[PDB]
Amino acid sequence: GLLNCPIYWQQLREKCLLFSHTVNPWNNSLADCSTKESSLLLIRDKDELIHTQNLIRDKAILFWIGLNFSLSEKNWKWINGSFLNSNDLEIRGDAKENSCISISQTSVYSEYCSTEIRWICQKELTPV
Amino acid sequence: LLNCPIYWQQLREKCLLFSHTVNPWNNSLADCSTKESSLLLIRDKDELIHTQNLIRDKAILFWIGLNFSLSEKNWKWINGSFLNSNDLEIRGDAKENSCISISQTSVYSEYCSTEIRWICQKEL
Ligand SMILES: *[C@@H]1O[C@H](CO)[C@@H](O)[C@H](O)[C@H]1NC(C)=O
Ligand SMILES: *[C@@H]1O[C@H](CO)[C@@H](O)[C@H](O)[C@H]1NC(C)=O
Ligand SMILES: *[C@@H]1O[C@H](CO)[C@@H](O)[C@H](O)[C@H]1NC(C)=O
Ligand SMILES: *[C@@H]1O[C@H](CO)[C@@H](O)[C@H](O)[C@H]1NC(C)=O
Repeated sequence: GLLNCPIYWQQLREKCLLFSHTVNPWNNSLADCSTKESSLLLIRDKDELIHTQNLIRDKAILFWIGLNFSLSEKNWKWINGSFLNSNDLEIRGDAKENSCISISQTSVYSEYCSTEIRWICQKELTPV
Repeated sequence: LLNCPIYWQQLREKCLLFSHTVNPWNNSLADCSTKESSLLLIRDKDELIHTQNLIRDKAILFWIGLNFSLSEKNWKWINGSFLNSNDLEIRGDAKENSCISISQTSVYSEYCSTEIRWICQKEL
């Protein structure tokens, strides 16, 4: 209505973001975003990573993003079907079966996909 | 001027997109999420019937937003709720690695790896 993003979402440049208040494994986080007619967070570059991190106050909290390990292809792939195409995220940890990517205020971590953490959904105001 | 994005079909209070390509169920969910949309949710027999009327080819199956949860041993929607109903009259087995699809006439359990078309929705 009034603002570009709906109630409870936060605008950050060309995206509306929803930071969850509950926890889920990665696959349930994806389901949640879909239910809310949104995507798990896709991070275009380092600059976007840093601006998103600058919204987070609590330095200890992890959030799933829309990237996980494809075992058959042995690399990180976004839910839009693309391979990770740069090192802008400086992922910390192992690239192995049943791993998924999370972010905190300061870092980006590989975590087992069964781990129960918060998640970030996006709606694009100006898609590519 | 109409209620839905270009290529989406209005049905009652939803906009639906019927894929033309195929995918296993997990990729289908990822596709809908990428399109800022949900895999199809069906509330009851009347919404099933009306959606099925949009499918004009008898062979073709379409994934919806319903699969078999292994931990819970029951059918669960992607919105978190259990099916907890027999309205859809599911044909086939309720077992690990099974997902739900729809045809023009029926509702089928299929292996989640099966590559078929899928239906995404946006609520009006
Ligand atoms: C998928 O998202 C990633 C991260 O934003 C981006 O690098 C990539 O180009 C996108 N792929 C497509 C097909 O849009
Ligand atoms: C990785 O994400 C893709 C969707 O892009 C999906 O095919 C699969 O469920 C995910 N794998 C795991 C182990 O979470
Ligand atoms: C999940 O969607 C299904 C099918 O439309 C419906 O039965 C159920 O009420 C939904 N759950 C919630 C909380 O809306
Ligand atoms: C079933 O869907 C749920 C999301 O609601 C997800 O936890 C899981 O990835 C799916 N399982 C299979 C085998 O596709």
